[PDB]
Amino acid sequence: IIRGWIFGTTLDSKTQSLLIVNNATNVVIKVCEFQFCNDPFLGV
Amino acid sequence: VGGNYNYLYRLFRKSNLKPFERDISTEIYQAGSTPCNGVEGFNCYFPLQ
Amino acid sequence: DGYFKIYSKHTPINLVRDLPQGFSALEPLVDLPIGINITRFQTLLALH
Ligand SMILES: *[C@@H]1O[C@H](CO)[C@@H](O[C@@H]2O[C@H](CO)[C@@H](O)[C@H](O)[C@H]2NC(C)=O)[C@H](O)[C@H]1NC(C)=O
Ligand SMILES: *[C@@H]1O[C@H](CO)[C@@H](O)[C@H](O)[C@H]1NC(C)=O
Repeated sequence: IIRGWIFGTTLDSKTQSLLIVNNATNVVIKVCEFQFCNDPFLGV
Repeated sequence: VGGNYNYLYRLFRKSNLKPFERDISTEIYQAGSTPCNGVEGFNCYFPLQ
Repeated sequence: DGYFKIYSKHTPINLVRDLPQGFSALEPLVDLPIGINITRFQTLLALH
């Protein structure tokens, strides 16, 4: 039920933000200028 | 001959960068008391040069 | 110092009402070279 975490400053596209997702058999760590939605969740 | 303009540098920022930290944001500096929320001019400068 | 360090540990537990009253030492996992000013964070949850 718990996949990963996001680490940022404003959690929008203005500044860069980290993001970790626990792939089923991998890891998807990426630090980009993500425009995070107000309710982040990983859907399957 | 044209003095390539693709090489830029941050001339304005609101703090001092920490070691090995990268800043890529392009928000307009609010230099003076003017809000500077959107557009530029007077006391609103584009951070990069 | 511009480095994001993650340590981790997995332990088998039985009483789940709270964290166990034991002693497990987390071991280093990653030392990623990421330069950002991390101030806030949020947890991801799977939504099937
Ligand atoms: C480190 O990141 C923090 C988080 O944004 C920055 O803190 C801001 O600092 C400015 C300084 O002018 C304050 O006006 C803001 O209120 C602060 N934001 C807060 C408290 O959420 C800080 O500037 C960053 N520093 C570097 C060197 O990147
Ligand atoms: C809720 O709904 C949409 C559906 O496309 C989802 O992608 C989006 O992240 C959510 N919208 C928000 C949090 O504003």
